[PDB]
Amino acid sequence: IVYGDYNNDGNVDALDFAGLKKYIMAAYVKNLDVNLDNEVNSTDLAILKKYLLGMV
Amino acid sequence: DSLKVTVGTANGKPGDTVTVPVTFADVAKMKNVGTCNFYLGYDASLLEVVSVDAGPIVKNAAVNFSSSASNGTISFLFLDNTITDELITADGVFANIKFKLKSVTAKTTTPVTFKDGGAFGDGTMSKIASVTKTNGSVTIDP
Ligand SMILES: [Ca+2]
Ligand SMILES: [Ca+2]
Repeated sequence: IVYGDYNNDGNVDALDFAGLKKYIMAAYVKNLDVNLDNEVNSTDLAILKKYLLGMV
Repeated sequence: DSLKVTVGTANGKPGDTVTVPVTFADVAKMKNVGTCNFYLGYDASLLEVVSVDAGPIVKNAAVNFSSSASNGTISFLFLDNTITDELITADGVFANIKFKLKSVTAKTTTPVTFKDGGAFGDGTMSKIASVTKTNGSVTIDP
């Protein structure tokens, strides 16, 4: 139940960013739909990008 | 055994703009780098960041490399958006940070540090479990 946590490891980091990019280049994964619009697409990737750059 | 990520150093006088490199080593040994994010701290009363630019080891930096700086933290995010074809495969400079030096009354060395957070992915985007991080600094000499 942790948004952005692609590989379910308790961290939201570059590994998740890469996993999301691969995913979109290839279904519905709830914790990857970070804007809750019932799609996982490049908008979710862009949101995760901005999050990672603003995190700390 | 581990990916080395090292912040280097620089020096100058108040008002100078200096370049601090961020270097990767043992890249091939760790199966290349496909993605990474990390966070550096600096003293914002002594340094202001002017720019952050990808180094020679990053291919297609305009697409694959991003950074942001705010109030004492610099963020970095790299991803090979081709997944297989623009990996970091060589040892060398990953990024160059340009800081403008602020005023000091006596010669001072101030740290540029790794803050907690982020991860490094190898050439298959799998976690690199051992990353040896070395903090850097800037020396301001009035
Ligand atoms: Ca994760
Ligand atoms: Ca979405």
